[PDB]
Amino acid sequence: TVVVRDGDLSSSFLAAARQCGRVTIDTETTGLSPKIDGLCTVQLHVPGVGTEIVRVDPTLQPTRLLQVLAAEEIVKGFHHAVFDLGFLRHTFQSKARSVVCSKVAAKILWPHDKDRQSLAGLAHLLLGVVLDSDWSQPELTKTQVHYAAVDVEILPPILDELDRLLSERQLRELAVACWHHIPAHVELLEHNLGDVFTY
Amino acid sequence: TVVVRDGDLSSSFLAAARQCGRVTIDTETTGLSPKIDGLCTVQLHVPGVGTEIVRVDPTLQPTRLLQVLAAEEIVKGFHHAVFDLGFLRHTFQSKARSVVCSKVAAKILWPHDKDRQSLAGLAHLLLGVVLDSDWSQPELTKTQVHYAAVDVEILPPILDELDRLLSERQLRELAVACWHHIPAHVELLEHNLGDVFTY
Repeated sequence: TVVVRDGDLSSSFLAAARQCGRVTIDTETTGLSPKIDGLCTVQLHVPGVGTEIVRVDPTLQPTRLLQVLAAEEIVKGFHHAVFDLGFLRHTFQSKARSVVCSKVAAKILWPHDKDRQSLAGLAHLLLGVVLDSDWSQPELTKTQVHYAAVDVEILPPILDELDRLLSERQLRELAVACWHHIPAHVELLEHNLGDVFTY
Repeated sequence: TVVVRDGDLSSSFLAAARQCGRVTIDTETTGLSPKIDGLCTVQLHVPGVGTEIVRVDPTLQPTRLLQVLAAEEIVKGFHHAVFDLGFLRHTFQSKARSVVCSKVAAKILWPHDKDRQSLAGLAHLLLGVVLDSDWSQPELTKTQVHYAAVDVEILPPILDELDRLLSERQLRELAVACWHHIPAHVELLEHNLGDVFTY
């Protein structure tokens, strides 16, 4: 159900992503600064199919992964899209389209509850699920591999639930607009442009 | 060339805006807080035609003005769109489409020069033009009327010039994306939702 891939998403998962129309994605990194630290792996999950851990190769562009990220017809769900896309933007010059983010959604629904805005907070509140280091190792251990996959496999039902809550509060159109802005926000951070919406 | 209108944009200026496809807009207010202070007037300029000062009437929705603001086919140019649209959003529940802003553009081009991001800074730098109180008075004076119109009439060439500069630096697509976000940002401020793009 989980396969570690070197350099790129597999052709089989590219086709599966295209058939699904929806995937979930996150990353493992050497630190918390998208423009400085290293991108080690990208996790991609296709609901009903499984998960790939893509090990980044500095000498190889992950062509099929970048196609998925750029595809308007495939929705990419994240639990911290600005963070992950910042790494993908800085590392591969990747400009994504059709991204959604559970953190953005949770910030619209519960702006004052930081703990609810994390994926562990959301999985606990909504699903009753309690979510439990050297990602550049020559070999990923079974413990590393199982952990690396947990977040992308729990994200689809969380996103489905947040969509319903947003819709019931008449805030889904605002979330859709905010999700649409994420790639431009990532671009603003890449260029050190700051908050262009103040006065 | 300038006409003070009570309650709403005139039918003649609605037609002229539709023919032009582009207008410039700003406001006069009782203070600097869009969700607290009063919206006194809305200025609208149609290039080549003239300017209307719309005096806001609390008992009258400015129907034609709101149609212009909502029209996808009419670009509305501002020199501080988030500020002005915040007033229009709070006062009339107006949700604009196809807005552009010289301040957003200047913040992308010159992020570190606050003086260049104001309309007076832009008019001076680009055009060599040097831009020179009770907006709720029973009557607007000729001095008030001429001042209220200056900013919207100088904005069209400034926006044209900023577009060229953005395009030459390959930053126009980013500005277009940021301008597209302005109404959603205004919505976020209306709901006290803050920065939904942090982590």
